[PDB]
Amino acid sequence: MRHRDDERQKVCLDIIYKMMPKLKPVELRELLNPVVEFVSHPSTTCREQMYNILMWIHDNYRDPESETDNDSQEIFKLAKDVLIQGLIDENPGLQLIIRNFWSHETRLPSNTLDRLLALNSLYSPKIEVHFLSLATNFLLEMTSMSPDYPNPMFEHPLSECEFQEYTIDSDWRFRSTVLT
Amino acid sequence: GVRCSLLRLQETLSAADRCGAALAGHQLIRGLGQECVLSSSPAVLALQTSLVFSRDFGLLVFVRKSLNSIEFRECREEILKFLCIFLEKMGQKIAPYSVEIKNTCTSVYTKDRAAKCKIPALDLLIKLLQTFRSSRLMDEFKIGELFSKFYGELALKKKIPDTVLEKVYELLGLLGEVHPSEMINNAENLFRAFLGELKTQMTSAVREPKLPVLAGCLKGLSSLLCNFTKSMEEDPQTSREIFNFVLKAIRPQIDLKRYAVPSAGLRLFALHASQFSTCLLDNYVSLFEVLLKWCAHTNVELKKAALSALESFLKQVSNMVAKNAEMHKNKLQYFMEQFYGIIRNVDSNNKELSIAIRGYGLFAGPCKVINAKDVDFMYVELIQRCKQMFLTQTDTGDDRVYQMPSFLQSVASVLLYLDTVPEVYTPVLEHLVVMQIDSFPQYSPKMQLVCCRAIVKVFLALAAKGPVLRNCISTVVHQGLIRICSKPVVWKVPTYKDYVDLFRHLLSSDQMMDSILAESLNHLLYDEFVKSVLKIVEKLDLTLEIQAANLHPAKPKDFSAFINLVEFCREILPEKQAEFFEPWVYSFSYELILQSTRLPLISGFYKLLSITVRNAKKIKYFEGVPEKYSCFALFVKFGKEVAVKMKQYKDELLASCLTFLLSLPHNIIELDVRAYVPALQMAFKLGLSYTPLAEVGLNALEEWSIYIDRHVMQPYYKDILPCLDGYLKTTKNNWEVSALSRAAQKGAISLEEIRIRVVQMLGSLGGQINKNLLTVTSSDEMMKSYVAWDREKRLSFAVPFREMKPVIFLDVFLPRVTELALTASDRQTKVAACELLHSMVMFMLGKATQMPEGGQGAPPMYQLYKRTFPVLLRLACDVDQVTRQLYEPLVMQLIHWFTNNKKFESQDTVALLEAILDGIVDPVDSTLRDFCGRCIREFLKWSIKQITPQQQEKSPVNTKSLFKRLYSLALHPNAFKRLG
Amino acid sequence: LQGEADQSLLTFIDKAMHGELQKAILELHYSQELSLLYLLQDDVDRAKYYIQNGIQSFMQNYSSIDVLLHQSRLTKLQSVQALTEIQEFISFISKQGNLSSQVPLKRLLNTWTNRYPDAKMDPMNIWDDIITNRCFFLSKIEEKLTDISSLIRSCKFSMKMKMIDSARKQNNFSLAMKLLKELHKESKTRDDWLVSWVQSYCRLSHCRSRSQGCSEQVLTVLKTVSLLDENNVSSYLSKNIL
Repeated sequence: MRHRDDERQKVCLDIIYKMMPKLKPVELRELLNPVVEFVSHPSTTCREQMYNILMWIHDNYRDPESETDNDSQEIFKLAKDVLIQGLIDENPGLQLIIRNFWSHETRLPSNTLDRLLALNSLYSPKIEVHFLSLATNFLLEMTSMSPDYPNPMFEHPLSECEFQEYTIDSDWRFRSTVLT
Repeated sequence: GVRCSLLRLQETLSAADRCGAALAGHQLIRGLGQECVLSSSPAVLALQTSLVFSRDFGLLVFVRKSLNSIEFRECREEILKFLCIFLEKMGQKIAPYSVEIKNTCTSVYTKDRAAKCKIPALDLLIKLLQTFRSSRLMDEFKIGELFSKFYGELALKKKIPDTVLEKVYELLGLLGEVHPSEMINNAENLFRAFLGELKTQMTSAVREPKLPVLAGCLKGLSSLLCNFTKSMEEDPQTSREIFNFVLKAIRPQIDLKRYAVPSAGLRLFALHASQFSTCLLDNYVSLFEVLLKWCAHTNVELKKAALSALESFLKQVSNMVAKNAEMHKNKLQYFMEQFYGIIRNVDSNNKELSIAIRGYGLFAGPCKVINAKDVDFMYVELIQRCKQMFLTQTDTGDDRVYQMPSFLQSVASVLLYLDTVPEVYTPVLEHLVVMQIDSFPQYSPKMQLVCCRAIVKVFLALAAKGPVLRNCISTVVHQGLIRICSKPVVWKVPTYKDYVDLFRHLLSSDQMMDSILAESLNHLLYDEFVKSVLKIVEKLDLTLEIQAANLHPAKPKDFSAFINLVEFCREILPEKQAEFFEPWVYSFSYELILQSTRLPLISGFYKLLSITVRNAKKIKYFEGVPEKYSCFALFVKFGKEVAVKMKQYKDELLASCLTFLLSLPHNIIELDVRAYVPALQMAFKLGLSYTPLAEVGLNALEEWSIYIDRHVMQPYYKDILPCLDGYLKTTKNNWEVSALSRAAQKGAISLEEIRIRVVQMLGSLGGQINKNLLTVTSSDEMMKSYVAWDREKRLSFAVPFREMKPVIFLDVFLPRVTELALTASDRQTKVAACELLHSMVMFMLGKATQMPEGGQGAPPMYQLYKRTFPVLLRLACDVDQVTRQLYEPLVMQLIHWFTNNKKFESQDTVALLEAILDGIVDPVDSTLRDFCGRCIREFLKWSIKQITPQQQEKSPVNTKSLFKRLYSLALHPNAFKRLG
Repeated sequence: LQGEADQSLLTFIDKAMHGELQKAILELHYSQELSLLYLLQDDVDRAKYYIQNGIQSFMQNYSSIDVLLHQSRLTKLQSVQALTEIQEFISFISKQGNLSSQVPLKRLLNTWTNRYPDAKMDPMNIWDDIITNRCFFLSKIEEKLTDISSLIRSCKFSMKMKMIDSARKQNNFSLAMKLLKELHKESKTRDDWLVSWVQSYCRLSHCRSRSQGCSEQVLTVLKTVSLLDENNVSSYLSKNIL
C-alpha cells in the first residue's frame, strides 16, 4: 500500500472499502492507521476513496453501543479528525464533497443558534487557518432557505423615492463646517 | 554501473574458458570508457580515478596481472589508449599516481612480444613526462637507471620493426630532454649513436629509405638536442653533421607520402635554428627555394613547422648581418635581389608574400646607410598593394582576413626608424589601420594580443615621425570610434561589448609593449579618447522628432551611436584614470553640462557626468576647496538646477538624474543638503523595486554620514531615515519563544542584500542618529487605516435565516473591501471584492433613502461617501477590463443620481464633485485624468438635465458649485491644479 | 566576557544544542550571546553564521511588531548597534594585513569612539552591552596582535569614562559610582587619567547632591575638597590648561 502506485493504491483502498463492513474494531483500527497517510497523496482518486471510507466510519461509529471501548472511540476520533482535515484538501470538488458531508442535517443542526454552538465541534487545531472561513460559510449556507432571500433588499426603485438633503443647522453643521 | 564494472572486471580474469570473458571484459572497458571520456560529473571523477590508479582492483592491476596470457593482449592495448585519453583529460592533478604507470610501462614493454601494445605505452610514458615538466615524482621515477635499461635493449637489439623503435627513440630523446641531469656522462655516445644511426639508415645506397624510423630518429635527435648546446665554436663537426642531415631531409621527391618525416626535420630546425648556422649560410639559395617550394604543398603541420623555421632562419641571418656594417654585403645583396623576387609576382597565397614583405621590410638596419635610395621605395609599394588586393576588391566574408596583424607588424617594422612620407599614402594608411581595427570580432580567442600589438606598433611608428604627423593618430582613433558606434541595439553581428578588451589592452597594457620595442603612450591615447568622445558629443544633433509622447529621433542612427558611446565609456573610462583624466575634468564636465542644458530629456549625459565626477572623487579633485574652483562652482549650480527640473521626469531619466545627484561630492552637498534631501527621499521611495537606485542611495548615505560635519547633517535625519523603513517591513509569519514554550509540551544586487546593507547602516550610523527611523513623517498617511471612517455605524444589514435574523454592520468591511478591490494582485480575490463592493454601494444608496419613522431620518452617509468615491473612481479606470466593465456605468449612474439636489451644497453631491476634482488634478495618471474629464462632462450634462429651465435660470446650484471650484483650481500655484 | 574562566555557560549551551527543544529556542531570539560565546571559544566561522542569523532575526521580529507599539520597536532598534559591531569585529579580524599594521586598528578605534550610544536616550543596559563588547574586542585583539597596548588602553579608559559620564547624566548614580570606583586602581598609573578620574568624581558628587536634603548636601559635597588636591597639582594642571 505505501509503495506509491496510485492505480494499485486505488484498487487497494477499494478493497479496504469493500471489506471494512465486516471487520471488527481492533483490526479496523490497526488497518485504519496506515489509511490516514493518504491526505498527502497527490491523487484526487485515492483521497476521494479515503474520504468515502472515513464518511462510512463516521456514520458507523457515532456511538454504536451504549458504552463503547477504547478502540471504538479511538477509531471515531481518528476518523472525525482526518475528516475535519479534509475540509481544506486542495480540490474544488472534493472540498464540496466534504462540506456537503458536514453541512447535512444529521451532522450539523440546520438551526442557526444550535449550529453556531456546534461549529466548535469541528475545530481540530491541525486546521485553524481556514477555520473562520469555514465557520462563516457554514453559517451563511443556512440563509438560502428563507422567505426573504428571494425578495429584494429595498422595495422601490430610486426614481420613485425622495432625495434627503438634510438642510438643518443642527449639530450636523458642527461636524460639517468644522471639517471641510 | 560504476565500481561494479571494475568488480566484474576483477572477477573475469580467472576464466574457465580462455578468452571467453575477454570480449565481455572489453565491453566492460568500453562501458567505463563511454562513462569517463565524454564526462562532466565532477564528484565521481576522484573515486573513478582512485579505482583506476589503485592496488586492489582496476585498470593498473588489470594490465599488470594480464601479462601471463596472450588472450588479454588487446585488453592491455585498449586500456592503454583509454588511459592516455584519461590522463590527457585531467591535468596536473593526477600527480601521485605515476610510479604505478611507470613500472607498468616498463613491464608491458619488457615481458611482451607484439608491437601493437608497445607503441602506445611508450607513447604514454613520454607523454606523462611531458605532462609533468614541473613536478616532484620524477625523483620517484628511477630516471638515470631507465636510460641504462632502454640502452640495454639497444645492446640486445633483435630488430623490433619500426614504430616501437620510434617510441623508443623519442623516449631516449626525452629522458635527456626533461629532468636532464642524469645522462650527461653518456652525451657524446648517444650523440654518436643517433648520428651514425641516421647516417646508416639514411645514406644506404642499396635500399630505399624506411621513413618511419627516419621520423623516429629525427624526433629522437630533436628531443635529445633540447637544452644541449654544442656550437660551431665548441665542436662544429656535430654541427655540420646535423646541418647536412636536416638539409638533406627536405629534398623534394615526387611521389612522396607520409607528410610527417620532413616535418620532423623542420621541427628539428625550428627548435635548432640558432644552434647551427655557419654551414647553413652556404646553401642560401637552396634553403630558400627548397622551403619556398616546401611550405607550398597541401598538408598542415609541415607547413607550420617549415614556415616558423624559415622566419627564425631569416631572423638569425639578419642578426649575423646586423652585427656590423659592410662585411656581410654578400648576404645583404643576395637577400635584396631575392626579395625582389616575390613582391612583383602573382603567387601570393598571403603567406610567401607575407614572409617576403616581413623580411624585406625588416632588412633596413643593414640597408639604411649603405643604400638610402630604395629605402623610401620600401613603404610605397606595400600599402599600394594593400589598396589593390582587398580595399575595393571586397573578399571579406570568406577566408582572407587572417593575416593583417602580421601585415601591420611588418609595415610597422619597416616604419619605425624611417623618414617621412609626405602627403599621399598617409590617409590611405590610417584608413587601412582602422580597417584592421574594424574587421575584429570574426576571430578566435587569443590573437587579439597580436592585433593590438600591431596597433601599438604602428602607433609607435607614427608618433615618432613629427609633431605634424601626431595629428594623424587622432584621426585614426576618431575614425575607429565613429566606425564602432554603427551597431545594433540589444558570421554574426557585433556591438560595443566586443572591442572593450582591445581598448583595455591599449589603455592598460603598455609596459609589456615598450620594454621590447627598443607610460607616455596611453597618456596620448587617453587625450585622444577624451577628444574623440567630446568631438562626437559636439556633432550628434539629438533633437527627438515629435510623433515624451511618441518621441523618436530624427537621425535614429545618431541616438543608437550615442548610447553605444555612453555605455562604452561606462566600462572603459575609469581604468587607469589617475593623472590623465584629472587635468581635463573642467573642460569635459563643462561641455557636458553645456550640452545637457540644451538637452535635458536624453538620460545619457547625466550618466556621463556621473562617471566624470566619480573619477574626480577618485582623484580627490575637490580637496583644495585656477580651473579647479571653476569646476567646483560650476557643479554646484548645475546640481542645484538639475534638482529642480526632475519633478517632471519619471522613467530611467529620473533614475539617471538621481544617480548623478547622489554621486556628487560631499563638499558640494554639505553647503546645502536641504536641496538634495528630496533626491535621497525619491531615491529611497524608488529604491524598493528598482534596486540599484537604493544601492546608490546607500552609498550616498555612507558618504554623507562619514564626511559631512555632525552638527550640520543632523536636522535632516528625520526625513531621510523614516523612508528607510519599507525595506525592513517586506503563510503569516514565524514562530517565537512564547509559542515554543507551550509548544514543546504538545508535539544587479538583490533585495536581500539591500536589507542587510540597510541594517548595517543603521548599526554604523550610531544610536544618537539612529532613532529617527521611528519619527513619524506626517501621521495622516499612518493613521489613515486607523481612523474609523465614522462615529455612528451605518448599513445595519439584517441577515435573514428563518427565525433568528441578526443584525450585521457592513461598515467594518469597507476599508478592507476597498483596499482589497483596488490592490489585490490575485484574480479570484479581486473579482470577489469587486462584486462585494458593487453590492455594498447599492446597499449604501438604498439605506440612505429608506425612510425610518423612529428617529427623524435616514443616516447621512457623507463620511463614508467621501472615502469610498475615490476608490470607486479609481476602479472605473483600472487596467482590468471586467472591473472597468462593471464600475464605469455605476459611476455614470451615481453622477446621474447625486445631481438631484436643490440646496446649494448638499454634502453628498459635494463629496462626489470633490472626488472627481481630486481625480483630475492627480499628477501621475492619465486614465484617471481624462476619465474624470468624462465625469465632469456627465456632471454638467446631468445637472442641466435634472432640472427645469426657469429654476436653473432662478438659481443654478450644481453649476455654480462647480464653477466656484474650477475658479479656485485655476488660480492655484500648483501647476497640475491649473492643468486640471 | 570580562574573564573569570568558567566553563558553565558553554557546557549548558553545548548539551542544550543536542536536543531540539533548546537548540530551536536559542537560535531565534538569543543568537548574539551565541556569537559572543563562539567568538570566545575561537570558533569564528560559527560566530559569523550566528551573527548573520542574528541580523536576519532582527528584521524577522522587527517587522512583526505593529506600527503603533512605538516603545517595543524602539526597544528592538536599540539593539542593532551592538548587533552590528560584532559583525564589524569579525570582518576586521578576518582580514590579514590588519594584523600587521597600525592604521586599520586606529581607524577602527576612531570609528568606535565617534559612535557612542545616545546619552540621555539609550538606557544603561544598551550602554553596558556596547562598552563591555568593545572592551572584550580590545582584549581579544591585544591577544591576537603582536604603540599598540597604549593606544588600546587609552581607548578602553576613555570608553569607560564616557559611560560613567552618560550614566551620571541620567540619574543612575549607583552604577556610575560603581564603575568609577572600579577604575580607581588603574587610573593611578598616569596622572593624566587621575585628573579625569577625580574630575568625574567631583561631577558625580555635585550632580548627586542636587537632591539629597540640605543638611546632608553640605556634608557630602565637602568630601571632594580634601580628595581634590592629592596629586602634584602644579605639575599637570599647569601643563594642561583645559
